[PDB]
Amino acid sequence: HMAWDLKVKMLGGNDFLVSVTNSMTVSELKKQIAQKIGVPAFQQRLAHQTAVLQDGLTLSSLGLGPSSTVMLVVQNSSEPLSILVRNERGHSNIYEVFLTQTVDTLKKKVSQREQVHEDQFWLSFEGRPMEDKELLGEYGLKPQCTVIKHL
Repeated sequence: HMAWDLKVKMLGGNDFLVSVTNSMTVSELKKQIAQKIGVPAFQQRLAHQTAVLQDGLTLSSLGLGPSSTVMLVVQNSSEPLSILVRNERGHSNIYEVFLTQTVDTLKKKVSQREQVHEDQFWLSFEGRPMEDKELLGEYGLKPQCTVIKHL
């Protein structure tokens, strides 16, 4: 699958181009947009002549081509989502979070939900340790993902 450039229209009038392939998912496309412009993936909401693109969807399945324009919309406030947090016992719990929030907020929530103090446990996602000040969206937090609680 030869790589071809794609035209992306950033609401406001600005447009650019990023190289993609016929068999590239929407996640990888938003990642390339993050590398080109700097807006993180979780803030990217994409639309192709008002069709709403979903992560995990081949560009060929959408039929869009190197004369097709995609509208990009940054989501300043994302609607909430649910994630799972295991323990040493492995019992997953449900937590409603916003991707624009800090990990310290989640640490406070689980800190008052299990009584463990903030400075006695640390959270990890996909093996990557979650920083205390970083936004959750910078970890690629999908709905119903599993966040692991340590210590």
